[PDB]
Amino acid sequence: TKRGLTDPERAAIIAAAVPDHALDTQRKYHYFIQPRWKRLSEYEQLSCYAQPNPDWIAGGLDWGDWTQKFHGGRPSWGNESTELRTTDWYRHRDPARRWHAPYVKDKSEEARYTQRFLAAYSSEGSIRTIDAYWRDEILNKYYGALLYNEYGLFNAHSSVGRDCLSDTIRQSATFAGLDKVDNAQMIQMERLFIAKLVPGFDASTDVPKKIWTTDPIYAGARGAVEEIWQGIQDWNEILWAGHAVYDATFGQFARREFFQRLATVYGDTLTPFFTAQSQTYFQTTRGAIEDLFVYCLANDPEFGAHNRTFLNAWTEHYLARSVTALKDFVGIYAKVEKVAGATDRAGVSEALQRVFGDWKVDYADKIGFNIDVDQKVDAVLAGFK
Amino acid sequence: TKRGLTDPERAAIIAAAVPDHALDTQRKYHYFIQPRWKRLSEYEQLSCYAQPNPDWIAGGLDWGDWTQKFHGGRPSWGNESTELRTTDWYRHRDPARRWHAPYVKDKSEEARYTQRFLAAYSSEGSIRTIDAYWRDEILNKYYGALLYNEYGLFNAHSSVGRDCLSDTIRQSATFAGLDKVDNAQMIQMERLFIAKLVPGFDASTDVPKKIWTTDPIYAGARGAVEEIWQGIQDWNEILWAGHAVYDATFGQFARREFFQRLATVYGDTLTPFFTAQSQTYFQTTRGAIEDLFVYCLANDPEFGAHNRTFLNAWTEHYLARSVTALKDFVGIYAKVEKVAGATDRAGVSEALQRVFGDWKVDYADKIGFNIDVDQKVDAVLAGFK
Amino acid sequence: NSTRTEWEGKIAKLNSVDQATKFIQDFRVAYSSPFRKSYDLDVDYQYIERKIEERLSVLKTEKLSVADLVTKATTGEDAAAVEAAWIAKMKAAESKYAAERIHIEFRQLYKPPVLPVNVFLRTDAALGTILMELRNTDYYATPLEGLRKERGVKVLHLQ
Amino acid sequence: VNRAPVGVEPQEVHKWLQSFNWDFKENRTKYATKYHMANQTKEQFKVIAKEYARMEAAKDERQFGTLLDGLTRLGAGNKVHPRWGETMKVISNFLEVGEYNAIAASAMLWDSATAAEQKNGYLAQVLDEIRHTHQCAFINHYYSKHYHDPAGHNDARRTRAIGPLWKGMKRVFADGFISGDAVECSVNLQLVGEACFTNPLIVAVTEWASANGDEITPTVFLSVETDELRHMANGYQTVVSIANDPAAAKYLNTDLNNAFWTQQKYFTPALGYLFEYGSKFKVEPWVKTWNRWVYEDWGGIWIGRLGKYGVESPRSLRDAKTDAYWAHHDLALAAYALWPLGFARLALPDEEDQEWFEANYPGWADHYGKIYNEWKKLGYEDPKSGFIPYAWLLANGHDVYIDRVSQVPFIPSLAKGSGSLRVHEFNGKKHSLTDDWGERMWLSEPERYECHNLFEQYEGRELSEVIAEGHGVRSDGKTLIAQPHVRGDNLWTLEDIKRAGCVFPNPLAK
Amino acid sequence: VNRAPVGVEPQEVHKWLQSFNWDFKENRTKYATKYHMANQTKEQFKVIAKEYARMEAAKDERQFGTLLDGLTRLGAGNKVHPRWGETMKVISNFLEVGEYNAIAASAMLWDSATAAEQKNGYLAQVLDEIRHTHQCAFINHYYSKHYHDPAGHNDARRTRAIGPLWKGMKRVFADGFISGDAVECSVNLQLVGEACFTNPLIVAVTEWASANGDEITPTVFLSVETDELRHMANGYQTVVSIANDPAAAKYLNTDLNNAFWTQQKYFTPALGYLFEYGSKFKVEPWVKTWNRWVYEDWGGIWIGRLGKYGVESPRSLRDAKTDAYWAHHDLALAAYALWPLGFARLALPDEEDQEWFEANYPGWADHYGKIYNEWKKLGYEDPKSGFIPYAWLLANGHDVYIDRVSQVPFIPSLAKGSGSLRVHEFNGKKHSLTDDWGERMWLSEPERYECHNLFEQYEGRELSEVIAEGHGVRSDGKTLIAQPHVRGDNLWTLEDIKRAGCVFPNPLAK
Ligand SMILES: [Fe+3]
Ligand SMILES: [Fe+3]
Ligand SMILES: [Fe+3]
Ligand SMILES: [Fe+3]
Repeated sequence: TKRGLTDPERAAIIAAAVPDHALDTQRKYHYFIQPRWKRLSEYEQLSCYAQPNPDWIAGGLDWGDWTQKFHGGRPSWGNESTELRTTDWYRHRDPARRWHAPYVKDKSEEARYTQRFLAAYSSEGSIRTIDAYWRDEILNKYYGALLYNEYGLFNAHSSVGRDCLSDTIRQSATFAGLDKVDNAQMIQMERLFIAKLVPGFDASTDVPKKIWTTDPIYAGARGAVEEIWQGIQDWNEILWAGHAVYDATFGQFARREFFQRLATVYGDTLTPFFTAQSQTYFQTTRGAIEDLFVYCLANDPEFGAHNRTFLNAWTEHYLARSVTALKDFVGIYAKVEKVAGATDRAGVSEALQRVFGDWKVDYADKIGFNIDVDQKVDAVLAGFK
Repeated sequence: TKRGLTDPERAAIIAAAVPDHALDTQRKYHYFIQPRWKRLSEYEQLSCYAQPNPDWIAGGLDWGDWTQKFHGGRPSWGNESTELRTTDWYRHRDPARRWHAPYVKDKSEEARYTQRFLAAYSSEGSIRTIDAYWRDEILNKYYGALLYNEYGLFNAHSSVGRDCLSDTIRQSATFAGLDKVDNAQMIQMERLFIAKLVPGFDASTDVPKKIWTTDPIYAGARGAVEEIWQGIQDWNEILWAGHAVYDATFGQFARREFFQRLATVYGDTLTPFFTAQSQTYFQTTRGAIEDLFVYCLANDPEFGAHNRTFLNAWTEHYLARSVTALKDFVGIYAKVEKVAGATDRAGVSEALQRVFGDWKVDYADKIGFNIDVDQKVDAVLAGFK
Repeated sequence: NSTRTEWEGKIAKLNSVDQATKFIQDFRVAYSSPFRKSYDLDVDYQYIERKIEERLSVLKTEKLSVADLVTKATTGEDAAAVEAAWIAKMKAAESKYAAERIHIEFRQLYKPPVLPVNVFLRTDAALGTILMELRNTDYYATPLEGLRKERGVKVLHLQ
Repeated sequence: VNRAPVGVEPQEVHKWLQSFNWDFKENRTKYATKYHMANQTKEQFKVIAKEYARMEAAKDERQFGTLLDGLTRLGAGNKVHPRWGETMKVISNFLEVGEYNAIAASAMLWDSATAAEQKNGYLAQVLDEIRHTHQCAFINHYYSKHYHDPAGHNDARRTRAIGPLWKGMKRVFADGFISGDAVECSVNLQLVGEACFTNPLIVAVTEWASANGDEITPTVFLSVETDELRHMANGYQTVVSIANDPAAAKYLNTDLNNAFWTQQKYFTPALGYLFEYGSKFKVEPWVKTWNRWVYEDWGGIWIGRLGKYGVESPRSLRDAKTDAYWAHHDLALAAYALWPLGFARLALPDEEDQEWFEANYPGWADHYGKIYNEWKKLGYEDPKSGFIPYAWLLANGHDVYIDRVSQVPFIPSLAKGSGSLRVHEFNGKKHSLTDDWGERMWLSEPERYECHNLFEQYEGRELSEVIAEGHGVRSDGKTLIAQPHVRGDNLWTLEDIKRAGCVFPNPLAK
Repeated sequence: VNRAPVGVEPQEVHKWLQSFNWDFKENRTKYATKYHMANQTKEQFKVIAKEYARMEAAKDERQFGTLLDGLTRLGAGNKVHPRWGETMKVISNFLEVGEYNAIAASAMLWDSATAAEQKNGYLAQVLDEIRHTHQCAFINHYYSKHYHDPAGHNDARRTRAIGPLWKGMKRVFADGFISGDAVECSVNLQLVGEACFTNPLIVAVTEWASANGDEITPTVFLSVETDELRHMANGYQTVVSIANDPAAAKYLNTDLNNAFWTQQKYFTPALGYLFEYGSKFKVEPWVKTWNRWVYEDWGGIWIGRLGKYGVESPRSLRDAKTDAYWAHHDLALAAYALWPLGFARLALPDEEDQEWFEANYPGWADHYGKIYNEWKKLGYEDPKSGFIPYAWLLANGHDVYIDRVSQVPFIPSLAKGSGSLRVHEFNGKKHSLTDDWGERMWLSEPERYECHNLFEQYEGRELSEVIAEGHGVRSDGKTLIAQPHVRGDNLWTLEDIKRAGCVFPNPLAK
């Protein structure tokens, strides 16, 4: 029950035993790690090389085959899980230098500020000026359907976590999955708060479940999410489809355009908070994912096009899937009552053009995918009535 | 250069000198402080009784006259500064138990989340869907005028800080002043960000200064703020006028109704963040101020009505001032282009009725002020064209 | 390593997709499985396997189209045909030793980039489920010496 | 429309903060003043509320996490010398109210500030010193929770009024900063302390606490020094602003001398006692460090930075050092005499302490060491002895008179430092003055100082009754907050004080 | 419309989380499995992402603030016994990869989880173990920055592959959790460790670090234990969920025995060496604490909580304790023999250590103490001696063979514990088996284990060349990462290893 530092004679023995001179000149932690930026970042200092990879895995410091493989001949962490190939799997570095501590800090920030502002909004009673039709129909019915889409993407990342061939990539994927699930929690909590303020509101998830399952509006989104879950085992394919193409088309259009603009122009002020939180989470995830793909795979000095050809094929297939999902989803615009600006066809086409143009300039130009926004937006808008 | 704890013989001497048994049974810090809640709160444990008050100050533990008064006969911290009288000045406790550490934590939260979300919004480029007229005229010209009102309230609290007869009251007043000034900083920073995104926007404060000084719209608000600065020395009067009546009428109506609802229904999404931050800050300040007045002064067992009669007179005068300010301000509604719902007269009257009803049920019923909202809202609306 | 250098060097001559497929196939059969033809190239066989993986991938997508890339094996067999054939073979494999033999040789024959990744992982999952229900059973009951004789292993020193 | 990720910086916000102000006639400083600083005034630190909050919150959590994990895991709260425990008790008790009146005076400054940038700097000062108050209170809280002598920290605020040194600390920090005129308050509340006293005081407290073996204080005090650097910068900027004023050249030097003398007259003996006589392990004699910090690294730099603007160094320093050479020992004798009034427990210097004092202070033995020796041999520690040092002083003809201006205990016969007793009669009330500057200050401004000497406060009041009615009893109800011995055995009881029967005789009334 | 301040709680969000799922046919577990847990499964902890983030962030800052202020102010990084410095070096290096493969295996669990509530619990597990990885890496970082022997921590990941114990730690935590089937992985990755190993391991590390005098580790390890309690609760809940399955009663006990034996076979000797032989100040013999933690407070409670569901205790514990009574000493001899391969610096037990071992372990002297004595007298520490313990072992006829299944170094002639050498021939390759359970496991599943023994990895390779090509040299380029002596004088050089000329002979090839 005595501490070594506090005890007198124990501390004297320790001080007698400790050498007077430092044995190694350099105190730098993992100096051999190549830093992407000018100086070795602390995030790089910890997270990088945390994965023990044998030499037969790209950029593997360790040697020898896996000491215990899966049952059968398949290795535990072999490169057969992925279809893309890179010179080294440790080249990826998150642009935000976001390891566990800053991420959890920022997430506790979101929790604390959301709770405070939510209590303040409840005290002010600003909900009563919201449009009755908007909060009564649109949010309760369909805003709970996007809950299921976010949850579907979240549970989708279950495999990448296990089948990740690197460590920073695994951390980024886990953080993105946490962003998806807590966006879902934000949607559910907003519905609960709205139920708390105004009596008679339906906080149950049965209506969102019916909208997500039996309603044709979200049929394309449901099909895309279900195909994302178990359709493809490849973790690189899962990351690409569920983060760049399908996400930044369908979920980005939905959250940024409809559930934000139509919320604003309908007198809603509670929803923009949650939409902004989801938008920030998506911005961080998109930055990490685009850094991954463009820096490592899309511009690999050796694998080069091989990795790209594959990204082109995946982008084509999942872009078709997301276009079908958007075309099936756009019917909510006819569902909601007509308003000048956003609701009418010209505004919808302009919003689609903006979304597809930013997506193109963000991903397709770097990858090499050739897309013309006109036919895409026309195909999506063909389902609008 | 040797520490007492680490050094062996020094630690041995310390351990020999320290007595074996604790001298006092109770470890509680300031047990004699009467706790408002069931248990002595940690905020109460630190902040309370930090002010040395002689016995001739209500609830004063110390004895003897001030060891060094102002030049002349006026004491440094005499009770002549305030016009209201209470049995004890230490009875006030903030409802949030908000001492310096949680307050600064939450304020750093606001800073960090605002910066992150602001960068994400800049990346998404959602500003381009905003109404051109709205962000071009209303925000740039008049939203910078509310900047000066917030700054005026902030510098107004300069006296209460020095002339406060208690410690928790001083902490609450300082926190409220910090909320006012950083709301002003939020307005200025939002203007700067809008200038950063869209070229050609005017980030200079010259136009807001002209609007605040030479424009008849904000003449009433400017007069009220200027009368608040040096019109009244009494710190209780400053707190009441600048927090309950004038604030929760004029600034509350402005921020909650106009610059929030009209922002939403005009396609704006950046402004609701700052309006929500200001609303939360005002909610905390209002809770603290109403707890102060109602619990200590409005329901003092001894001074009783004396303290109230004074609150009634101050409420009448500053309510007339705030009604005049609102009547002069409402012309911005005719300035902005017509929209159904908020802009038309019926919606404006309903908003005024809501504001005055909540203000009445929050303050006047407890204080005893008799107000009928109909004549008030009619007088304010008479200036609307 | 000299051996690794030589092997990488002889990989450079692989300019034909079918020839590269045959080379990776027989190299896997020779040097990859626990059932092996010769252990002389042990230790260093994993690196050469990765290099030939990369080179075959490079030869892939050079002429191969997207449809074959997504649903056709390199050898020319349909993914669903591979599915059905191997599941049917596993269903008829009553012996655990036969089951492990056929699972390992299937992994030798059709694993990426010979087979598309997704279908390959689905086959692996189904085969692993079958082999777990078929082999994990009664592990404790059979005598150690029973395992020693059934495996065919010959013991040299025991004490 | 650009879409690159753009993050705004506080620099632009601070730049527009200067233009935030708008000008009109009726705006004026609410408090009386003879100086008006320049309407425009730049600040060294580009600080906004958000950046300030982030900077303060990072270090605040850091230090709270350190104190709440490492200190309690090592059990360092109990592993402190009890003498230093009492010393840190009184230090925290006095500095908390010092920083509270600091926020009050800085609020006065911000009220009397025309420049918006200067107003923001003053607001940052206010919040920083509020943090300082709460950190001092938290140090007291942790000492009460973990240290083995909780009583002094438990009733720190309630029993503070009984002590005689409390009036002096009130005069130097509590009423020393808010009572003056707004500019003058600034230098006393800020420059006089930040430069001549607070800057050094901290480093000395950290070093001495490290020597004695308490790691609770250093962290908090270093965190305070972090903000104190910004306080220095703000002081320098506000003195730059107050320059170029025609009235400044007429009164600034006089105000500087006033503030410096008023702060030093009690500051020097107080620390001297709390450091030399309050610790077992001493790193360096207090006279040398006091001289160094107050003069060598304060006067040179500050006169270099201010004399360009027309600032004259106070000439009271030549008398200040002569006073300081024995003022701490004089206050030591006074405090050892008036121990029952104070809350902190005290221990008389030991033989090693006596030889240390004699080696570092020539002539300390023949003046103070015997006095302590006959105090010890007359049952100082023993409760059964029933001996009161004040009674012995009265019997020996050495009677203590506190100053009217500074309210410092002062023995005329037993002091080797400069300064003399002066007794004055004014409208039927006698007044005690101990210094020529204090006498002048009281003479010019009789209405300034009306502090009631504790002697007439307790006239006709038995000492034990005063202690009992002042909540000076322990929690058990039978023993006193303070003790003649640092040891935890034979604690004095109020019945022993009753047996002693000390009665306040009004020494000034004579 | 109500306007009272209403704050939402995570309870409702967690309640709706169960209904978040929607049901359809094609949804299935991606990985191979024979068990399917109940679609509905309650969790002990009502945890959302936001509440989890707040709970983790509070303690995370707390501990970072503590380590960044108090530890560096006290200078406790340098005030540690170098033996314990190397021991914590290897502990952190091994636990970081253990927790990394823990997040991998928990991700597998979450992939193979049907219940949404169970999925959220698994996600919380994943994030918590990510935190654990980063905390271990941060401990290594701080040791590199402050402790006087940075080399072992600087190249911790790069030089880890050279050591022989690294393969065993890989088999127990790295490949022990991800290679199995999803349910089995859960118990090995979670129940087998959390209950029999991780729960106790921590408290022991804190206690022993407190004894030796390093305060850096305890705080982090206690913070880890905080989450480990939630890990226990999640384990218990997921085992409850996996119950009531017809296949569970057929394979769960077998999987439990497999996981327990595979974890203990290397876990016991590893800690035993790292505690008894890695510290100067020992609190309590390792055999007693190992027995207590693994059996008395694990088997009773867990069989009480699981046998109601049809779980049988493994019977390997009767052999496990007999092994454990000398397995740590056997691995001690192996590690002292193979010190040049490892990165950590080691010190041979001293006379006080020898008598402590003999008093606590009867018969330790006549078996190991002399062996260490003739090692010492043959120039073990001296670089000029050019003595290699492996060369002496080869000359003395005692030759070490590592297991094929567990990859633990094993000496047959010099081991007093149970277990025997077994050599097997299969398709032209010889295999070394050290235990009957391991032999059975290898026999049934030859394709399971293909780990390459380091002996054939380094066959034909000089030891100094292996060290140089493995980055086992120091930063200067002339000395080795590991040293035969804990002292900081006469560090061995690679030229001394070249003079020794040790060549790996393929002991299994015989
Ligand atoms: Fe301060
Ligand atoms: Fe200061
Ligand atoms: Fe863990
Ligand atoms: Fe765990």
